[PDB]
Amino acid sequence: SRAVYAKLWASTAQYTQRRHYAWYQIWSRVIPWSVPWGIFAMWMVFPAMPVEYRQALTFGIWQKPNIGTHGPDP
Amino acid sequence: QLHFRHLVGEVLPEKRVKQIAAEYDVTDGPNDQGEMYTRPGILGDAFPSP
Ligand SMILES: CCCCCCCCCCCCCCCCCC(=O)OC[C@H](COP(=O)([O-])OCC(O)COP(=O)([O-])OC[C@@H](COC(=O)CCCCCCCCCCCCCCCCC)OC(=O)CCCCCCCCCCCCCCCCC)OC(=O)CCCCCCCCCCCCCCCCC
Repeated sequence: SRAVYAKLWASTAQYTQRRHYAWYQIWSRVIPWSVPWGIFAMWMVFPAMPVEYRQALTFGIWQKPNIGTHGPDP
Repeated sequence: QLHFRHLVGEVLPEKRVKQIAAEYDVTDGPNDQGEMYTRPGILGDAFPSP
């Protein structure tokens, strides 16, 4: 019947929308890889920043190294 | 190969190294007239040669 043939033709009318739904599915699996790569980036540029900023991103945990040199002058 | 600045914070403090460097006469130049002159030493100078 022509009615049946019409519904079969229309079954694939929303190709473009289904490709967009594919985009979402794949990008949701891939986007978490930004965290490992992000930690390493900050890890690399941390020593090139000022001392004042290095103590802020760590909540006062980080401090200058104490190796026993360059102490105050009497 | 040694310079006075090498001693600061590793062997002696800064103010003491300045006093040692200033006790020497170091040659510098040329001046505006193209001549040489002498002046006291500074942290950037090398150990004087005899
Ligand atoms: C069962 C088995 C058990 C076995 C036994 C146990 C096993 C374990 C035992 C292990 C013991 C230790 C072993 C030793 C390890 C360490 C030593 C070591 O390795 O040192 C390296 C050693 C020397 O180390 P070093 O450089 O002296 O170390 C200096 C320090 O790094 C000094 O670094 P620094 O001072 O420059 O910077 C430090 C700074 C660095 O700081 C930073 O960079 C960033 C700081 C700011 C971070 C801001 C974060 C903001 C967001 C916070 C979010 C919070 C959420 C809270 C949620 C709460 C929920 C309730 O960090 C801090 O200040 C501290 C951090 C405090 C803040 C707390 C936050 C931390 C970050 C957290 C991130 C998120 C985590 C969770 C993620 C997942 C969930 C989301 O180097 C060598 O030996 C080099 C040898 C030569 C290597 C040659 C390699 C090959 C060369 C050829 C290459 C070409 C060929 C290719 C080859 C490729 C081969 C693969």
